[PDB]
Amino acid sequence: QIDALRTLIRLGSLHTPMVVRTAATLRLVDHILAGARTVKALAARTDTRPEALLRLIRHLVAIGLLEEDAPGEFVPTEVGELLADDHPAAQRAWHDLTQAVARADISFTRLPDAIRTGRPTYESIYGKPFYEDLAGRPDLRASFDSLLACDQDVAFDAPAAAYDWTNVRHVLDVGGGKGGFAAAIARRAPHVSATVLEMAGTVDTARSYLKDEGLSDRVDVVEGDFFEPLPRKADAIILSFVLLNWPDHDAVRILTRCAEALEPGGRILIHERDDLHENSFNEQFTELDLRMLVFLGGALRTREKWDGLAASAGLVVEEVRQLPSPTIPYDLSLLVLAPA
Amino acid sequence: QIDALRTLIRLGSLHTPMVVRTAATLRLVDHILAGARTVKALAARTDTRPEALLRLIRHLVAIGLLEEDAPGEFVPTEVGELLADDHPAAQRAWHDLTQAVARADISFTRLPDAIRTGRPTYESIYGKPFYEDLAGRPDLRASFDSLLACDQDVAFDAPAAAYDWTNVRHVLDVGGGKGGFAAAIARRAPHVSATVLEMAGTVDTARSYLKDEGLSDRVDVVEGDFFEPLPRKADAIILSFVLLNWPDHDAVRILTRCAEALEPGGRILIHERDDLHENSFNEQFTELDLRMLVFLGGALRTREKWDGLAASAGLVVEEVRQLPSPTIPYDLSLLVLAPA
Ligand SMILES: CC[C@@]1(O)C[C@H](O[C@H]2C[C@H](N(C)C)[C@H](O)[C@H](C)O2)c2c(O)c3c(c(O)c2[C@H]1C(=O)OC)C(=O)c1cccc(OC)c1C3=O
Ligand SMILES: CC[C@@]1(O)C[C@H](O[C@H]2C[C@H](N(C)C)[C@H](O)[C@H](C)O2)c2c(O)c3c(c(O)c2[C@H]1C(=O)OC)C(=O)c1cccc(OC)c1C3=O
Ligand SMILES: Nc1ncnc2c1ncn2[C@@H]1O[C@H](CSCC[C@H](N)C(=O)O)[C@@H](O)[C@H]1O
Ligand SMILES: Nc1ncnc2c1ncn2[C@@H]1O[C@H](CSCC[C@H](N)C(=O)O)[C@@H](O)[C@H]1O
Repeated sequence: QIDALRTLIRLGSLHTPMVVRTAATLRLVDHILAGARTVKALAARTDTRPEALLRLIRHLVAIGLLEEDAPGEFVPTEVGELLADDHPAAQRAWHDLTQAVARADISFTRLPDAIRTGRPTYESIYGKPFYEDLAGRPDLRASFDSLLACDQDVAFDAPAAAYDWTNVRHVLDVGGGKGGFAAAIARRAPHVSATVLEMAGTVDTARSYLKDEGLSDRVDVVEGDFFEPLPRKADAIILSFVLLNWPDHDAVRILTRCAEALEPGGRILIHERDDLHENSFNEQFTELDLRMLVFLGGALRTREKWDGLAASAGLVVEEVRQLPSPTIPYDLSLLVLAPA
Repeated sequence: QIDALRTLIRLGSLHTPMVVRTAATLRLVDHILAGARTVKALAARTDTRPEALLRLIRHLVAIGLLEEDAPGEFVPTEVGELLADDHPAAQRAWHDLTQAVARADISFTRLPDAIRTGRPTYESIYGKPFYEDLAGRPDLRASFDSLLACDQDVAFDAPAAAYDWTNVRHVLDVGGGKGGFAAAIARRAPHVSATVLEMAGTVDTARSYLKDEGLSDRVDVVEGDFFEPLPRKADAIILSFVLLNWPDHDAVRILTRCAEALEPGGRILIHERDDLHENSFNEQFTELDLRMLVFLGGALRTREKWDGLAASAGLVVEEVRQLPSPTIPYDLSLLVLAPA
């Protein structure tokens, strides 16, 4: 009972997540690595009260993010080194309360309302629904876009590699972020052209990324709203981390728009995370699924529920593969859907 | 690489403790033990959306508070069982967001502001400082008092048993809550009289506990302000979980009020969690210490800091006894201070 009780207190504790997040937000690990080892030197770098900073560091040592090397000198463990801003998993940014995702997590403080009503909680804190908030704040939009694309150059290699492109001439990436998926497809399949459809602000950052990668002649970027008719037909339409943002009714409206723009013999590729229901009681499914509830009113769906959504949009799930992230301990799902 | 990343993401996660706290708030484990094992029966008992509730339950399973046995039927594990309302540790009530402490913990969402300023963040969220907020909400005043005295009949036995009451005729328990400590001393040392000094609301609940226990004529309760001169003198003056509510300058003011109210040969007893600084880098010390920062601008003090604080009030630390805790695994100490 002693071990059970401390297991519960730990899982229940709010100060630990918040200590990690403030350390990230304060750039503590970066500052230690640049030579500020002592509490007083870190206090000066972060403009904090030395005694308050010492109390925060005390907890960071307790939970294994920092350790003492010499008297009053602290140093990141291997876990703490992950908060270095140049680390490829970009966990410092992802835990930064000033950036879009960690800021969105304050939504979890009203979790009971979400479970009670099934509605997102984000608006009640920040005054606008998620995407209107990002649109009314271009600096948060930019942050959000860079977080989801922190991984861009490798995150889409695997799903692109899992799909055969022989029967594809044009690709439409609906809600395609900074153009990473489209880029990965282009590099792997020289005969394919692509169009990325996105919202304002994001479109310019997608163009600029594609120009940097030397793919502007092969990948086009267009501003648009994916609830309206899509501007182009395609042999392959990608919905990567889109459908999970939306409740069922809207997710079907999106799938239906995609189905309607499908060229004969076409397919849509859903890239996000699913599970068979019996295998869904795990931390990777729930962590993202609950973010979707509270940020947006969206959801991860089970393999079984995907049969239902697919059918309501005039589609069938042809096959589901699961694929590992190259950056982070997380599996993704690639679902290929065919017209009925 | 893989394991460091997953360790970091777990530690950084806000959704887990909020999931625990809303399960506690919804009385989920109680409803299960009373016969409601399905999401359907639980959603009806808790007035939540079935589909949203299933998603909460899915995470309660992944982190190991619940498991399925029969198809669609859930039961608490060894760890989930601790959220039963009548469990001795009372962890359900301590994680209930309608009760004072878990409500107060939302203050951790602004931990960066607390590290910068050394000041509480509670008022920035709820509109008044901690004790002024309780003073205007009898709802929270009462739940706070019951949380702190959830252990009332045993928590003060050890420290009461640990002090020598032979030369003590009167005891002043400054900020004594419901009067538990005073009662345990009365029982153990029948020759003693005691006075509990407390705030409005708490004074009624202290008299009512002492009357039910039959000790009205041996322990009287006084409404008062321990920053003002204390209403009486005494041979032992108790500060049990008081000084930690206050920054150095206020704690010295209180210690000095106590020193002025001492009779010749009298001692003041501080009942509180402490630690040698070199041993303070542990989860027991930081969890309570950061709560005091963020709720109240208070602090746990180390053994070394206690010497400085006592000296500022014209006192020395004459001895410290270590105390085993008979409810939750959480070491405490009884410090005995005399005039220097
Ligand atoms: C720690 C796990 C994860 O990183 C997983 C996933 O991120 C995946 C896919 C990203 N991508 C391409 C969008 C990126 O490759 C990242 C490294 O892994 C992901 C993730 O994909 C998203 C979020 C995450 O937190 C995460 C992270 C998570 O679940 O932490 C609890 C969002 O918060 C989020 C918020 C609002 C809208 C969103 O949809 C576009 C997302 C979102 O897609
Ligand atoms: C989980 C461990 C603990 O409960 C330990 C401690 O409580 C101790 C002493 C209590 N007592 C004698 C008054 C009681 O017996 C409790 C069961 O254990 C304690 C604790 O003592 C307090 C708090 C805790 O969370 C805890 C707990 C904790 O560290 O959670 C992270 C407060 O939040 C708190 C808030 C505002 C004012 C406060 O003081 C008047 C407290 C406080 O004293
Ligand atoms: N009505 C709408 N029309 C077009 N895009 C929308 C939209 N609502 C949201 N989106 C977009 O869809 C995206 C989801 S997130 C980025 C997903 C990206 N394909 C990736 O996997 O990394 C956002 O970039 C956002 O701009
Ligand atoms: N100005 C003041 N005057 C008298 N009591 C105060 C006070 N400000 C706060 N307090 C109190 O001191 C108590 C701290 S809680 C500790 C209660 C008890 N000694 C125990 O060990 O459980 C609270 O109950 C609160 O009412």
